[PDB]
Order: sequence, then structure tokens, then C-alpha cells
Amino acid sequence: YKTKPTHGIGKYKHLIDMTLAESYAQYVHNLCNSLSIKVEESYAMPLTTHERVVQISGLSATFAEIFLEIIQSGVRLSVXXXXXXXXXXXXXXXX
Amino acid sequence: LGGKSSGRRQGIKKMEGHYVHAGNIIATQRHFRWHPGAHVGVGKNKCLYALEEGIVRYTKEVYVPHPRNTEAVDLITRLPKGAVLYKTFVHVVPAKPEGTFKLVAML
Amino acid sequence: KNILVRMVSEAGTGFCFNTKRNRLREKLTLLHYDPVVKQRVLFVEKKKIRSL
Amino acid sequence: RRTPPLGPMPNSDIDLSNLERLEKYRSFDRYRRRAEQEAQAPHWWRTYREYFGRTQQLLERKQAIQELRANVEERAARTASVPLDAVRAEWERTCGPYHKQRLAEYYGLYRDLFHGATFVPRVPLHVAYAVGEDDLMPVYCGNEVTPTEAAQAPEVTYEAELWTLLLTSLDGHLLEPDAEYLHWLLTNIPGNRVAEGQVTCPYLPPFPARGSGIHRLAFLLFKQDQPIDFSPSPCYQLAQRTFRTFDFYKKHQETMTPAGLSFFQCRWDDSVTYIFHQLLDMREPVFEFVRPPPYHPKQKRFPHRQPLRYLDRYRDSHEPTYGIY
Amino acid sequence: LTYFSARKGKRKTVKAVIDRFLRLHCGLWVRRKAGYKKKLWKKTPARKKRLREFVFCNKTQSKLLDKMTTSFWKRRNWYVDDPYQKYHDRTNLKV
RNA sequence: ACCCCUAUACCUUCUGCAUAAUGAAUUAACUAGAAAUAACUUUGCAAGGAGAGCCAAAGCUAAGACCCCCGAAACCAGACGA
RNA sequence: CCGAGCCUGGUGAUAGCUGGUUGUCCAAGAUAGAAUCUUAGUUCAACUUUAAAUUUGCCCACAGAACCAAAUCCCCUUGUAAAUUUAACUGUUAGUCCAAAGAGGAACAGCUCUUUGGACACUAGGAAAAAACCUUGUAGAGAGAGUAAAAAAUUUAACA
RNA sequence: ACCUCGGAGCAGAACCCAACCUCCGAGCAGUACAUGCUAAGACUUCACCAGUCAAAGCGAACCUCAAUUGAUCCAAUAACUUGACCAACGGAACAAGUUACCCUAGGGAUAACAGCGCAAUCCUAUUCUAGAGUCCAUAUCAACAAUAGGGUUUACG
Ligand SMILES: [Mg+2]
Ligand SMILES: [Mg+2]
Ligand SMILES: [Mg+2]
Ligand SMILES: [Mg+2]
Ligand SMILES: [Mg+2]
Ligand SMILES: [Mg+2]
Ligand SMILES: [Mg+2]
Ligand SMILES: [Mg+2]
Ligand SMILES: [Mg+2]
Ligand SMILES: [Mg+2]
Ligand SMILES: [Mg+2]
Ligand SMILES: [Mg+2]
Ligand SMILES: [Mg+2]
Ligand SMILES: [Mg+2]
Ligand SMILES: [Mg+2]
Repeated sequence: YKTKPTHGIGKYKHLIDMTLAESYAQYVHNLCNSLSIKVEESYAMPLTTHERVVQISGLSATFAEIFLEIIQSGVRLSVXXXXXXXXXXXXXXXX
Repeated sequence: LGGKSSGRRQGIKKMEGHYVHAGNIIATQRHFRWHPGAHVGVGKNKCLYALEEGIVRYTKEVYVPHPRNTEAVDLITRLPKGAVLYKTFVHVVPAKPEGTFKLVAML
Repeated sequence: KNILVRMVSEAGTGFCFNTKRNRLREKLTLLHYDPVVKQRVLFVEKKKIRSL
Repeated sequence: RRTPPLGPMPNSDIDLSNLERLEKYRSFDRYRRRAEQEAQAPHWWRTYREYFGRTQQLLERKQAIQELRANVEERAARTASVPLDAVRAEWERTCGPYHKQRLAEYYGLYRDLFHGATFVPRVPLHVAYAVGEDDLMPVYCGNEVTPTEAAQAPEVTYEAELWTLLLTSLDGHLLEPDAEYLHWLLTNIPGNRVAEGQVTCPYLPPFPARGSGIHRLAFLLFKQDQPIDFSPSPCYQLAQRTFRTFDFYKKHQETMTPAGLSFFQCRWDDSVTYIFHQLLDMREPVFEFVRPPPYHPKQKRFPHRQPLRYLDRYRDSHEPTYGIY
Repeated sequence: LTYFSARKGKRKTVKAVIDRFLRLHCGLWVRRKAGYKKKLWKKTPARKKRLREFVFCNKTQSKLLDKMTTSFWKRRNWYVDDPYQKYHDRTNLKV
């Protein structure tokens, strides 16, 4: 009841090659999860070629750098633009 | 234009501490302003009723939805990792004991 | 859209019940309880009884 | 009017500044667990409970486990039922005593027999009632066995190197409650054998009245440091055998501590009648079970919207009465 | 309702009441629920059940019915095996 | 006796009338609540009551006690009138 | 006195409409809502009267009455005395202003529409005269006494 | 224009609560075919009628949905059952205009004139200094606004 000391006890609203590439993407996702970063989305973009994405948002420079290094440590990368090499992968950021 | 609907007369029909016989309706509502607790049932209107002779009591009890009911589960999942939902429950605390052994005869 | 229809039990004769069914589709056959026979029995559709 | 909460409200600490950083229970199981924990905790707002409610040994164990694993090598797992008897034995040896307490608590032996105050039955008591040749019907703690099977006194073992074995019904039959009926009383026993020890009160079978429910007999076993006197012939008088274990424990069992328990359920049977007639020498009491009558409100003069059944609820009874004609 | 008739000079009965209701000797008035042989398809089973019961009239209604009829309909009638015979007299009242 | 002080006729109809709302010159005489069922009351008798028939799981018989006046435009039948 | 004559009769036509309803004295006694060819009426309810039977009735104190202000409900003690039921009824069921919370309208109305509470339709004293603001209620006589509400205040522009 | 039913606000915390107040919608679908029988005990749209919930039992397994509807007599049916936008939605079995040719009963419970309240509109006066006035706010005009007063207007009541 409103006037009772147990007022808002129920209140809840306020609380609320290709294969290889895929594997790599998965790994990246896992890493992100581990390190506590928001993985927003992932795509399945179209000899043959195959692209995968891991959309990321919010990470400080030092931490970000570390993450990048870990990713670096095959196929390719593309996010300052930071490309590298060993089908295709493209971890687009939003820091 | 529009509609003018009559008052629905819903709400509590029996308050905490009232002596409520099996069958008495306790509280009527649309949606769950109260939930059924110990020895209290639910009709098709969501109306709460006493399943035994006894006294009505109200309590704020932790709420866990049924696994099969999806929306509630989703909500639960959404909540942060030390959160518990809580909800109000109406109980009947039974008075008279169901049984008494009496002496029929000496055989 | 929906027709009202009467359904006649084969066993436990005399007992008829009224049900819905879509106007476009098949004559209805249904298992249902006869309280005369006191067993489930096949009813068959017979005569529509108003349409809606 | 807005009153502040008496103690701390739930869900206060976890909301925080941001919601998107936290872990959230992606599962249901975790949530369920949390809920359970919360329930277990007390709170200030009434609430459910208000209204209703060595190292070396370890190393050895580890080694054994390792050995087992090696033996398996695992393949079997990739379907082995395990020996149950051995497990049971182990339990008896080690945490059986611990377990027993819980059962006792459930069955209200400590509250009724000892007036409160729990204790661990350390020494494992092993009783069994003989039924023909074999098998001996064992009195495991909690078991249902008939008074036909309990007509003659049982065989007892425990593997312990003095004792006093007792057996009492906790319900208090026939006469007023807070009373108990003893069935025998073995005393000043040396070691594992009953025949060597003395007997004051000899064995009756259980004698539960018909439809009285289920009764709970209890064997008791204590540790003797000092040998002690006790207190009455081969008697079947009921007014002698009425005795409560609490008082007895208090005013006498001072150089004594109970170490072994086993409780045993009883119902009506054809032997009960015999017991009543032959040795007790009286008519056996029959016990039904009567529920309270149906309620009904007060008799209303114009019932209004009730059916014609209104009048059948208030009537004594059924047959057609003819007033005066 | 013709408090005095033309020829006999007696009160008349409104025969609608007689058609519709059953006066128990105790002066309860029993009625078949209305809407009970109508549109039974759309009705839920419980509702049907409710509608198939007999019902006792309100005090005021009963009074009205009494006024509406003559003392003949209020007499004691000793039928052989009328199913309602047991309800005419009343048992174990208390205010 | 006046002079002093106090004092917004009446009925009706109104949420509310001194109303400047109706009615009423005045006297006289005339001029408007009448019906039982069911209740209550006090008698009578009483598993019966009632001067047939009717009612009766305490009834029945008995009395007593409730229920207005004035006013259309109208409709129709039959006469009487150019 | 012709939109259909006049007279008699049916005819004491019929009126939810208006007007009128005659000896004395006392007592209790006020407008929650329903439907309705219905809002000029009615019949239920509600309130009201009488005669009964009864046991509780009002005041109420902790506990208690979801989430998406004022307060109320429930309510033991307690102050009190009545309330529920049964048996008979009629009559009110076209209301006003003030305070408060709102709504429509102009943040108009002596405006209109809900809700809570007063008052008035019932005496008195006051607020000039006064329905609805304030004081005050149970009665009669006195050429006795103490009180209540109760009588509006102001006066003002220098400047180097 | 509306007339029956439902949800939200007015109506913030047990119900209840209006307006030709503000806003959404309904007059159906879908799944079954034990939507089988019965039955303690309750709720109830402030009456009644209509609605609602329902333990146990007997039979069987191993309802969703907010509103989604309509009395009586009559019809139609061997019987079970089924009959209206009877939507003026508690429904008269079936009914239109017009009347300055009109009549009667009433009504200030409801208008036109007149009064009265209010003052939207209207009329006036201050305040304010934007801007016009070759410059210069005040010789004279005067925007945006503000504060008072009047009761000529047309309304409203
Ligand atoms: Mg007049
Ligand atoms: Mg006519
Ligand atoms: Mg001539
Ligand atoms: Mg007349
Ligand atoms: Mg009086
Ligand atoms: Mg007004
Ligand atoms: Mg008015
Ligand atoms: Mg009601
Ligand atoms: Mg059931
Ligand atoms: Mg002309
Ligand atoms: Mg002409
Ligand atoms: Mg006229
Ligand atoms: Mg007027
Ligand atoms: Mg007037
Ligand atoms: Mg200029």
C-alpha cells in the first residue's frame, strides 16, 4: 500500500576459408564477452569471398589498444584504421 | 462521442484478519493487484477466493514465474544480477483442524 | 463465415448437440460424450441451424 | 502520507547508475536460486514465516578417487550402477548419525519424548523382528511394520563395547495425552546380547486402536558408565505402563546419555484384537475420524436468488414430515 | 387487477402469475430463470446450468405476487407425488 | 385612545415569495378520502375453527382500523334546425 | 363562439395538467441510485414511520489494502447506545447557496456538471435590510443572572 | 449530433460518482468438441432482470479473448434446439408529414420584449517606452504588453 512502509517493493520497471573466418569472428566475440564490452551485432556479408563483422561500442584507449593487440595475436582485419594480416573479417568499432 | 461504462465494483472483498469460509471470494481484479497465496485460488477473472475456512493474511513474497509462461521469464532474465521482483500474496491461515478422532464403540 | 450445425450421435440416438464450423469446409464428424450411452461416440453433422 | 521504510528496502543496492554494465541472470536457474535465498532470509515485512512457519584422511580419499579414475580409464562412464549395500554401510559408519537427527526432528520425538533438546544417536542400533525363518524384518528408523510381525520381541545388535534398551509408544493411547506407553524395558546390559541384561517390563506387541491413524514407537539406547537400579512382574495392567520419558530422564538418568535410536510406525491389524482380548482383557476401542460439519450461512426468510436447493440445506432429515392431519 | 369484479364482486387473479410461478405453502415464490431456453449455443456451460435452475423470488416480488393472486392459490394442496411437496412447509427457521 | 419600542397579511405554488407570482369585496348557508387481499387488535373456540361449502404443521371465527373534490378541447349514437 | 352545427344520451367521458381538500394537541420525520415513448410521471432501490424479534451497533489501534495530496477502507480497546432482522405501510424520487477538490464555460455569471462537508427549506441573536456567511438548537412563566457571534482600516513622490 | 456494451482520464490510495466533458474501441474471432453431469461457499455495475467466480463429488484426461450481446409472448421444431441494426439496443406485434384555419390543459420548472448577473466583445482612462512625427519616445500620433473603471453593443445565463 502507498502509505505503508512497504510501498514500492514490487517496483521492477526501473531495473529493466569462410569457416575459418567464422571461427575467428566467434573467438573475437568470446574475447569481447570476457573483457566486458558491448557486442552490438554481427553480419554475414556476401573464386569466392566471405566477410564477418563484430560491431563494438565503448572502450578506453589503453584497453582498446590491448584488445587490438590480442586480436592481432590466418586471414585479415579492418576497423585510426588498423589493418593487418597473418576469407575476410571486419570488426567495426565505435569508441 | 464515446462510451460511458458502469463502475466495475472490483477490489478487495475481504481484508486481513477477516474470518473467511471456504468459497468466499477474497478480492476481485483485472490484472494481478494481489496474487493467490496459501489456500487461495484463482477464478477465470483472476478473482481470488478462499479454499479453506480460516483467516485472511496479506504478505509481500518473492515472485518466481512459471517456466512455461514466457513473458515473465523474459522480464526476469532482463533484471540485473542481484534483483528479485517481489509481489503481494493473499493467504488463508486455516483455523479449525480437518480431523478429530472420535470413539464409535467398545467392541 | 461460421455456420451453426446440429450433430447426431449414431449410438445413443436422440442426443443432438449444436456446434460451430466454417461454411466453406467439410461436413463435420466428431467424437463426443453421450450421457445416455455414458461413452464417447461419433456424431455426424446433419442440417445447418442458422448461419453467421 | 508517505512513510519511510522501517528497515532497508529490497532492490536498493543493485539498480546503480547504469543498467547495461551488469550481468543480469541470462538464465532462469540463477534467478530461482536467488529467489530461494531471499525466501530463506528473514525481512521486516511479514512475509510467509510469520503466519505459517583430517587432512591425512582427505588425502587418502583423494588417492582412492584417483585410483578409481585410473581403473575406469572413463570408458564405463562413456554406465556403472555402483554397489548400494557398501554405500549404506559407509553412511551408517559415518554421517548416518547426523542424518538420524533430522528424521527425529521431523517425527517430533525430541519435542514429545524429550520435551525439547536434540541429540545425535551416535551408536547405530540394529533391531529386526523375526518372521518365520528368514528374512528378519528389520526395524529401520521410520519403517512401517505390522503388529502381527511385531507379536514376539525382536533380535537386536549394535557392535559396541554397557547399555539400557527401551521401547515406547509416543502417542499416549486411550487415556489423556502427554503420556506414553512402554512396551519393554531392558536394563544393565553387558555388550551386544539382550539375554545377559535384566528386564523389568517384558515385551507387549504394538496395540494401535482401529482407525486411530498411525502410531510411532521408539526404541531408545543409552550409554552406561555406572550400573544403576530401575524402579513390575509379567503384567498386562495399563495404569502401570503409562509413563513419560522426560520425567524419567530428568529424575534418574543423570550418569547417562542416549546414544542409539530407531522409531517404528504402527497401524491396525488382526493381532491387535487378540492383544486387546487375550492379555489386556477388555473390549477394543474403535476409532473413526470425524470431520467438522458443513458450514451454511444463517437461514434466510426469503432466500432470493438461490435455487430450490436452499431448503434442502436446512433440514432434519430427508423423509417427508406430516405436521398434523 | 380488478379489486372488485363485475358480476361476483370478488377480486380476480392475474393469471400471468399463475402461469409463471409456483407458490409454496410457506409463501416462497419459485420461478424458472429467464433466458433459459434461448441462444444456448453462445452461452458457456456454467451459464446454461445457472439458467436451468429454479429460483426463489425476492420478498417484495413475493408480496406483489401474493397481492396479484387470490387466497385459493395460497391454500394447502395435498398432492399424491408432486415433486415440490417437501418444500411447501419450512424446517428449522430462526428469525 | 394616539404619541415610545417590537413587528415583510394569508393560502397556494415553490430551491426560494412582503413580493410587483395565484386566489380571495364581505356576510350567509351549501361545498371534497368511499372500497379487501395481506397485516395489526381485542374477543370466542382451539388440533381445530367456522349457522354446511372454506381454511387448518396453531390455527380458525369475530369485530375494529387505510384508500377525495372541481375543471377541457374531445369521440360516438339518436333527434332538431335552410 | 363552423377546420365542421345545435340538443339530448353514452357522460360523474378522460386528464402524468392546474386549482381546491374543513375540530384540537403531542410525537417521529428530508432530495445515494434504477430502469422507463422516460426525465411535469413511474415502479424498484435509498431515506422516512409504526409494531415486533433481537444481539450487537456506532466511535474505532496495532497489523494489512500493485504495479504501471487531503484523505478512505479494515479495525481490537474505549466513550456510548443502539444497530441488524421480521411484519405492515405510505411519502420524497423537478432542490438551492457557502467552504473544499475538480470538470465545461471567459481561470464569466445569482452560469452549468460531479464529489466531500456545511447551511437552508424549522425558532432565535448577529452580519445595516438578508435563505444558503457566523453564534445558537428540545421548547412553558418571571418586571432575575452570566455569556456567544457580534462596531474596518488607511494617506502617500524636494534636493544637491 | 447522440441513444446498447467495453477500456483510460476527470475520479492521484476500499468500492461509487456527472456532463451534447476528454480519448480509445465492440457488436468478433481462434482452439475445442467431457464448452459432461452436478454441487458446498461467495461476488454483483448501487433495485429487479440480467451477469460473475467456485471447493468437494460423480464421470473423464495423464478453453484463449476486455466489449464481442437482446427479456416475454409468439413462431419454427419428433425432440434437442433456432428465431430480430426488436441498434429508440429493459424491446408497444405493425405509425408519416403539416397546421399563421387551429383548439384544450399547463408552464416563468422552457424562449422572444423588458429587467437582473456577468462582462467575452465594446467603450474609456492610466502604466510602458517600441516606433512615426527633416532631428526629437510624451506639440501630436502610437506597437507589444501591463493596471484600473464603465455598463452604449452583440452575446451568455
Ligand atoms: Mg402561474
Ligand atoms: Mg383519445
Ligand atoms: Mg329560405
Ligand atoms: Mg376528472
Ligand atoms: Mg418533532
Ligand atoms: Mg446555480
Ligand atoms: Mg439552474
Ligand atoms: Mg446489487
Ligand atoms: Mg473439481
Ligand atoms: Mg396565410
Ligand atoms: Mg387557407
Ligand atoms: Mg390556451
Ligand atoms: Mg424562470
Ligand atoms: Mg420560479
Ligand atoms: Mg523615430
